[PDB]
Amino acid sequence: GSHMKMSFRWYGKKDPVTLEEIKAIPGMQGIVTAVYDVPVGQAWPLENILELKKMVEEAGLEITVIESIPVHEDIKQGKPNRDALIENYKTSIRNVGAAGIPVVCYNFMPVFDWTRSDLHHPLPDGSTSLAFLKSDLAGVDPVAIIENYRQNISEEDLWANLEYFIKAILPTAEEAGVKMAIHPDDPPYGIFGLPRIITGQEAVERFLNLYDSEHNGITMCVGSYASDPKNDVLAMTEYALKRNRINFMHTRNVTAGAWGFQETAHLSQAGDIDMNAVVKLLVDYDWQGSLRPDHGRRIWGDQTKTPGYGLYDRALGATYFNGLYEANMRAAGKTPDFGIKAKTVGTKE
Amino acid sequence: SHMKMSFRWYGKKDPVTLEEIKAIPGMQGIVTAVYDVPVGQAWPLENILELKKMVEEAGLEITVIESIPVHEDIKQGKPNRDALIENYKTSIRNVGAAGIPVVCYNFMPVFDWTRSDLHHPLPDGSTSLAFLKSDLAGVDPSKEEMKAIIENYRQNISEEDLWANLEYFIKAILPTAEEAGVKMAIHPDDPPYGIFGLPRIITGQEAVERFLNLYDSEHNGITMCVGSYASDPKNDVLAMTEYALKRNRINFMHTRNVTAGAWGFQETAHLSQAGDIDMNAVVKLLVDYDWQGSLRPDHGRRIWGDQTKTPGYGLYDRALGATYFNGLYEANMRAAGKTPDFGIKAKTV
Ligand SMILES: O=C(O)[C@@H](O)[C@@H](O)[C@H](O)[C@H](O)CO
Ligand SMILES: [Mn+2]
Ligand SMILES: [Mn+2]
Repeated sequence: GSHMKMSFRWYGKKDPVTLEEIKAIPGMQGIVTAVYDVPVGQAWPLENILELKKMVEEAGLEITVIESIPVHEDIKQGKPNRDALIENYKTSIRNVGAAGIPVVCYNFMPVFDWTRSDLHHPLPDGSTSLAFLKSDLAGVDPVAIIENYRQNISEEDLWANLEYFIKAILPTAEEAGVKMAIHPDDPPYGIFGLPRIITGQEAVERFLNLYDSEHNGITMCVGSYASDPKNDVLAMTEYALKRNRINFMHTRNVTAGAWGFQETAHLSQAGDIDMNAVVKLLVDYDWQGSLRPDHGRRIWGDQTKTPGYGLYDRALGATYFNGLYEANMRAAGKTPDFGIKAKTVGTKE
Repeated sequence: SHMKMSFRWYGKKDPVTLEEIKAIPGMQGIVTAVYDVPVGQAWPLENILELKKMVEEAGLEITVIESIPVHEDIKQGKPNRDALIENYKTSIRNVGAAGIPVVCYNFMPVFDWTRSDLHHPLPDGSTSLAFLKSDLAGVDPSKEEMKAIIENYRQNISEEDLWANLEYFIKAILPTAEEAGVKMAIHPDDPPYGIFGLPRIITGQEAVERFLNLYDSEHNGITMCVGSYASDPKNDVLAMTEYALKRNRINFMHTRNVTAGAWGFQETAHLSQAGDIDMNAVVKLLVDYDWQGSLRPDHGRRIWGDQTKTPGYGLYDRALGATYFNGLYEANMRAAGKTPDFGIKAKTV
């Protein structure tokens, strides 16, 4: 049965938005966060991880996803030395497994985690948001590694590098107790001369096939994949569900076609994704994991300076998904849960 | 078959801007009222346009006038009523001369609402309005004029008397409302039982039935505030909601979540498993019965440093409700065979 834990990303002590605040989003169960005091490829110690946990539980919550142990460019290049970095990932995994966290989320995106033309792009309703102006500055160098990718590393070269990678980490992930969740390349296509392999359905099916385990899975970022219209999320979500290989939902909305993409409000009809259908699937498949609103719009006074990661609209997403999940569960002859235990503190009957 | 997603606005003085109100996903209509005429007087169209001009420029549309206050001299049956009904006449007529289809209101002695506590702590760390019966036992409620108005209702105004004065007032203003467009929507009393020796008569199913019948006509209806009525456990809001949908008698939906008992009542997150109301059912009914009016997530908790000192009118949890309802509607619409719809026109500028 669907134990779908609603979640929020939180960057720790240094976040604009606080734990207490997140706590006040009704239905909110999980925290999604990362150890930030240790260089990429370098290995997370148990104590950085136990210090996040200690805090998160202190504010009546639990870390459901560790979002991103950063995958070092050397591994992404497949340079001779990677085994060194790779082992640090194993210690990271292990120690996550040692803090009682079920799911680590990563990406094998060379150089560019995301590409964003406009951080302040207007929208019909008056909000600004993130968009991908396919024309604007794009198709031009963003002023060593890049030319290595540009020149030698092919998609299949990157594929094999990735095969290498996860073939080395999994038996570890399996003994730690941690399911791996690859986050699609964002945008779901190669640009800037660099390769992006993790592009859609066939990519997932080769990916999933690299190591055949529930521990080896995807973070179904339905908004990322979908921002190239060539790929189709419902059947993509559906497929992974079918095979039992989603260990993390991101669930944000974005609008697109052959012109490029813009991020928008979460609500099904402010963009190309029918979000109802996405979750209705999570219902029918009794799916079990954490979904985050993930990215919002800047609305109201949101002084959150960092890009798409302010509290307000993200929280708006979340109760919208609460409403979606609430609904379909009953509609399914089921009873949805949000981890709520007390209604009151100090009356009841 | 479409419910318009609405939100209440206290006029020019509202610390919550229309831009912020416009910022909510799927938000459409505006719920507001005049503030510059003393009480039982006229409402010049000019005052209502001076507020409608401010609004449709900002993207929004008056879908209800939330409250022209019926004078006490009216409810009290005092002789001087006819003139103060003559000025409630104009109000009624002038409003329907500005496209606005619905006017909400109440017939409640002495106070529009009561609460023992304007900041009661909830389990998720936030604070919401509450009526704790016991904390308000040891209270004796112009000022002398109050000590006078209260004394009258206590001694010489029975329940039947208050029904009396409601009918006289109702068969007065109903023609005024039908010759204007305006559909009339009564707010149940809050709490939906008598307190401080004072009578209430808009309390439950039994009473809704008598009300409708006072004047059998579609522009003679109610505001279905599931929250007010569910503060009393003996009430069954699901059946109440259905009953009135059948008679075409719901002219506006408030949609607020409470928890309750013999102890009294506390307000909570709009989400169902936080309080005592199965919200999904209530919107489901709204979808089974092709309901055409507008719904307002009512009151919200005091979340996220929100510095609004007004009952439950802050922006955030009021807005978090909105989007929860956005989810529940849509989600249900698609299980029915219906296509939802919000304020959505152009996904992108
Ligand atoms: O039933 C109630 O008390 C609510 O509908 C409030 O909207 C009320 O009318 C006041 O405006 C809240 O202070
Ligand atoms: Mn994402
Ligand atoms: Mn109300």
